[PDB]
Amino acid sequence: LCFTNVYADSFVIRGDEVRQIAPGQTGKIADYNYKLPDDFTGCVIAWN
Amino acid sequence: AISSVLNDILSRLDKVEAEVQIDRLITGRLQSLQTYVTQQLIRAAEIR
Repeated sequence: LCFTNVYADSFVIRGDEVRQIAPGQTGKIADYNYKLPDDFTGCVIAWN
Repeated sequence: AISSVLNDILSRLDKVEAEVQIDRLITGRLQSLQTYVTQQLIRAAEIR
């Protein structure tokens, strides 16, 4: 594949909160600091 | 679907699960219309 623009969003969270990084979720990371759009396309990568 | 009422589906489920239940009602309703329009087209030929 080729991509027209690519952005890496980089940040750190509590291991419980990784579920809030999927699109359309709820909880204060999804609600108040890192919202993904409902039709997100891209990849979510996370590690300890 | 879990209900025949769109407001029940939209109040009880989130965006991505409600869009799976609403599509069952769209699919079945749209076939309920296509069946009516087909029997009306077939019956209009008898009246003509």
